[PDB]
Amino acid sequence: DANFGRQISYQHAAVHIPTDIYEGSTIVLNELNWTSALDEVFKKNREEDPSLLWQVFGSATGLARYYPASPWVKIDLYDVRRRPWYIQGAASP
Amino acid sequence: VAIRTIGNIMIVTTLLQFMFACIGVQLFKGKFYRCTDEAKSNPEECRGLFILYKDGDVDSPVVRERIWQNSDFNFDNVLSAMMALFTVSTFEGWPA
Ligand SMILES: *[C@@H]1O[C@H](CO)[C@@H](O[C@@H]2O[C@H](CO)[C@@H](O[C@@H]3O[C@H](CO)[C@@H](O)[C@H](O)[C@H]3NC(C)=O)[C@H](O)[C@H]2NC(C)=O)[C@H](O)[C@H]1NC(C)=O
Repeated sequence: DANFGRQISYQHAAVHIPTDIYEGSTIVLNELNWTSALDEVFKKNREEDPSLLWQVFGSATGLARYYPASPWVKIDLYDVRRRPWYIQGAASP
Repeated sequence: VAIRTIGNIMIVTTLLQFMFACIGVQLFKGKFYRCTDEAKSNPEECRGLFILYKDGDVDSPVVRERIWQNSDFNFDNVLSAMMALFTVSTFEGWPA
């Protein structure tokens, strides 16, 4: 797609889980249901405004679910809870 | 001829080792488990992958799999305890 330097898909939303966090655990899997209902709203927001960039949910468990789905970009050390946009919204100065 | 003469002290040092093996079984029966990374302390968390830092450097990370594995010389049963106690009595690797 244009206006997106990668290959993307609007059918669903991708899920990023950091290397040091094991997928399939009880906490992650429970977190992995109720975030699946966000895909409908992810589609709805894009329909109203086609010129919309990444919409991402940074969970307190560690996993980040973003839309539209796109494969992730050495080893991976990305953690959604350490990003500048997560930190400013999780507390005050 | 000498073997049969030293057979009285062999029956004693073998019987005495068995009691210590049973005591060791009572004490450390399944307590010698550990994960690959020293951050997870039970089999539930010791799953998946983890980031290992070579030789303590925080700038050289490598991805490794964490496995909940037993010790080589454990006290799970009376035989592993007897073998570990034999290795200790040979004074080899006993500090570990
Ligand atoms: C967490 O994951 C669960 C397993 O995937 C979900 O539970 C199942 O969701 C299905 C999809 O809605 C349900 O199927 C239908 O549900 C409707 C509504 O009650 C009913 O018509 C029937 O129960 C069912 N239809 C059938 C079977 O033809 C399942 O009933 C439901 N429960 C199961 C499989 O035990 C959860 O929805 C999901 N949680 C969230 C928040 O998404």
